[PDB]
Amino acid sequence: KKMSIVLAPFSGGQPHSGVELGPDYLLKQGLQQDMEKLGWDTRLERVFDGKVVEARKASDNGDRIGRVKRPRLTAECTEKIYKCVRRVAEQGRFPLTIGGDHSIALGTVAGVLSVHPDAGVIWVDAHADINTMSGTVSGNLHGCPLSILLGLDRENIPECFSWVPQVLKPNKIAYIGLRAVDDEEKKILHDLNIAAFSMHHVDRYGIDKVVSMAIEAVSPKGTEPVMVSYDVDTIDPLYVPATGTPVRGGLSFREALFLCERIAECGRLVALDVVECNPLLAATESHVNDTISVGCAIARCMMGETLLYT
Amino acid sequence: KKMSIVLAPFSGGQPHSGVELGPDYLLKQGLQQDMEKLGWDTRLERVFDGKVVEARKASDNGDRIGRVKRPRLTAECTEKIYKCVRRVAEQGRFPLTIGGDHSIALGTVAGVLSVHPDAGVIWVDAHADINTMSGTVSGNLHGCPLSILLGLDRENIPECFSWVPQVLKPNKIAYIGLRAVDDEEKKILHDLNIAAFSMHHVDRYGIDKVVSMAIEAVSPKGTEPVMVSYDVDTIDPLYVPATGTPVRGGLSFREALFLCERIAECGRLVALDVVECNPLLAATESHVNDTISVGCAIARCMMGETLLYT
Amino acid sequence: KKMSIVLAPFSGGQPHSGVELGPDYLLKQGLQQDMEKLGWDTRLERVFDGKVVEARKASDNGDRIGRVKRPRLTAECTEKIYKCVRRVAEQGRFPLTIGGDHSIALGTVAGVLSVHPDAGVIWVDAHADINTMSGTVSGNLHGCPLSILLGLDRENIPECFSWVPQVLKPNKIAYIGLRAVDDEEKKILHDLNIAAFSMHHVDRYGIDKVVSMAIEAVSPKGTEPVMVSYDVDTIDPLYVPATGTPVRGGLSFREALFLCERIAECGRLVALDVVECNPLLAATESHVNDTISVGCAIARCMMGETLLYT
Ligand SMILES: N[C@@H](CSCC[B-](O)(O)O)C(=O)O
Ligand SMILES: N[C@@H](CSCC[B-](O)(O)O)C(=O)O
Ligand SMILES: N[C@@H](CSCC[B-](O)(O)O)C(=O)O
Ligand SMILES: [Mn+2]
Ligand SMILES: [Mn+2]
Ligand SMILES: [Mn+2]
Ligand SMILES: [Mn+2]
Ligand SMILES: [Mn+2]
Ligand SMILES: [Mn+2]
Repeated sequence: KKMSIVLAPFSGGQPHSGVELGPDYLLKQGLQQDMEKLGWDTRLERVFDGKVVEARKASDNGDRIGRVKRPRLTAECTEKIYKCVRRVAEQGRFPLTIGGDHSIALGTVAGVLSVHPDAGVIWVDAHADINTMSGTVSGNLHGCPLSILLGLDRENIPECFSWVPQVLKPNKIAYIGLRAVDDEEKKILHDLNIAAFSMHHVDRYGIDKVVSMAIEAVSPKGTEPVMVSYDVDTIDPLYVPATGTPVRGGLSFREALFLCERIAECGRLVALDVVECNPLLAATESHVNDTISVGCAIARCMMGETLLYT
Repeated sequence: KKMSIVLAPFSGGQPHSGVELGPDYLLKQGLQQDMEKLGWDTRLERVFDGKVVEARKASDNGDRIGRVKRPRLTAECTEKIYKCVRRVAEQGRFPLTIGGDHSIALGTVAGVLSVHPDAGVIWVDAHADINTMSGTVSGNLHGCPLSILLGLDRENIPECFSWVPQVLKPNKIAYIGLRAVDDEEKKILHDLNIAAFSMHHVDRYGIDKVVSMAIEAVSPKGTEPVMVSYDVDTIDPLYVPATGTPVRGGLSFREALFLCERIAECGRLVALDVVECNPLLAATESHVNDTISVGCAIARCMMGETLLYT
Repeated sequence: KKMSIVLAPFSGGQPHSGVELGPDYLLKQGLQQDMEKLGWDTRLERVFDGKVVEARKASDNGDRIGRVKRPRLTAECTEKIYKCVRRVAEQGRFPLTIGGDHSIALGTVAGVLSVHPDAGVIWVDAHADINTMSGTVSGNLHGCPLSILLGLDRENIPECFSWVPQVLKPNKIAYIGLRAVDDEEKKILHDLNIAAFSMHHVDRYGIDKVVSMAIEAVSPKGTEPVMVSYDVDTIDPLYVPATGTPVRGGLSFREALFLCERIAECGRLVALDVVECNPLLAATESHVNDTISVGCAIARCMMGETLLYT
């Protein structure tokens, strides 16, 4: 029962700067003490200095490729997270990565699937994050990780991303909480028949059935390892206000945590990302604490914490 | 795929004046662009000038019949909406009427059922709006449309309402979201065995089962056209604050829209009313935008918009 | 159909003083008029003066036994509530007790089970309130009533509590809404196999199934009388803000009341406690009204009020 909290304070996948402060805020809330309190032998893994990275991030506007912003910086930092996560998993430890915007999942998923090729991926997000290099309108890379991981539109992916191992297939990723999918992304999920459970399915079937369907969708043999990449904006902005891309009509605080308890319950969780916490994008300090405490709650519930005896 | 957005800026069915500004606010939010964006060939239909109507509304206190307020003005304006909606439906276009208080449904339902006599009616509301002429305590006509449409207490309905065609029967109307029913109304729904699904049923069975039961209740042959008259106060005041009669414990933003997606999904929706938006009864501007954006969201979801590919 | 509203303005079971004002606030909201309006012949029963009790409560810090605070005062006042409630039930009236912190349930449950030994108990709370005398960390007695009622850790219960009749067994108590259970309490519910339905079960099965399971858990013959001890902090703080121990992720306003309607619906409710309303712990006056109105709503729904005809 060993764990490595991989710190990935990266904001190059999007415009707003506060998101790279996420790792520190979670740790200040006592994230590591909570994990140890849950019986986990933990250790921190700093992939790179967030200030040094943000210094180059906010200054280097020339880092572009058409509409795509900061492909170079993102490719570099993401490769490092990949190496770190890959290493943590090979050492037999559970990698719990804290972001940072969702572009870091390019390295986390790559790292985990490199050690666990049969691992399924449950993407908890209000967004599909699967825009292609030539299809993204905003050019914000935190909304394109899955396209790169799946090797879509390879005829347009930069050479600086050639390091990304092609280990994630479309039948091994399932979404939960979708409600702000771009038309290009819609076509993509449809053409590739990717298991996507929107807020419609949650409202229609209830969170429990959706989580079960999501686990089943990526676990054919019913024995595969499972990884969860958790974007906090999946949770309704009234619970998680401090985030870059909030979308109305998300999961309630209860569903957000119940989902974690159901996953932890299956016992095959092998990795977890908690991304998009941005303390700066908070109206009041109650917005900060409410968002950061949610990040730690997700971790605790994912990692074993229950309401009753266990 | 032709549509006519019938503008019905009427507030004579209740005390507060801002409700007649609803049509303009929705259109300012881009309601028509959204409908066209959904592939609808749309056109606007102005039934009457809202300012001219409100001028007479706020001044003519003498327009009364006992407890009943503004029966004359309501009868006149409502007959016009009836003629307009009837015309739009005969022209083969989908009439999407924006209010305005709910007294406008006297003309919308009358107009639609006059062209589609087998059409079922789903009344989404926190209230039953079925008080009789001699039974209403407030005298606000927006809470009596269904009594007049059903021909209840005819022995007390004014001659100025004699224009209302008797085309709606009790087994063709189903409620969703009820939670503020007057005792007289309770007796009525019971005696007439009207399909009424309260917040109790939503809490008990879930929104999906309730919508299904509501569609089935008014669609015996399973092929009848369906009309939805949507009062925004059905949605909990914390999502739709700018409204005249808010009632605690309503539908969540998600259920409010999921209901629309389920209806649009059956493919037999033939008309839609979106009523009771009152921008003036908003604490802040965030209350206005939150309420008006909800009105447009209902329209989009009712008219075909989905979270995933379709 | 006779009822006695037992007033129990006690705050000695916890630190904050405003909770003893609950009874008065509910009554000011028209609690008694509501009950009579529901056809109940009601009468008030004042067990003791709240000011006199609070005067001694806030001054006598010496009233302690280790970590346990105010065991003497709590034992005395609680015995009185026991005598009063026992009397009301013997007179054939329904005892609706208003608190006051939850330590008053030591007298209410004792009083009711003394007349109805087969009565089941449904404890609606975010907390288990079953800490033992020697196991409580805070020493606040409102979090220990069930341990004393069940006769747990009797080897450590003070003589001033020897008056408590041992009439409640572990298979006759079922919880609903748990989400802040102490580790010692967890072990206890597990070892005694007490039916405990946490927010997990509500999120997993829905409120309706949970209420049904709770009623079944304490009603083996399916004919036993049922008593509900309702702690308002079970409801999410965003609906019930004015309370001493709010916990995030509670029941929605709708579930909180639906639960009441389902219970009232079985027809075997024999007693009800509505505890922990503290008007002083309110940010604004809207926090007060929102909390107090909830208390009265619980009463109305428990006592027969429905959304439709009945
Ligand atoms: N469709 C948008 C969404 S980006 C969402 C990023 B994330 O899911 O990590 O908040 C885009 O491509 O900019
Ligand atoms: N029972 C009330 C309710 S009026 C409700 C109007 B509407 O449902 O359109 O907000 C009355 O008769 O005044
Ligand atoms: N575990 C805490 C909880 S006390 C809860 C009291 B009440 O459920 O009535 O709000 C303790 O022993 O102080
Ligand atoms: Mn994301
Ligand atoms: Mn997102
Ligand atoms: Mn209405
Ligand atoms: Mn209404
Ligand atoms: Mn309690
Ligand atoms: Mn409690």
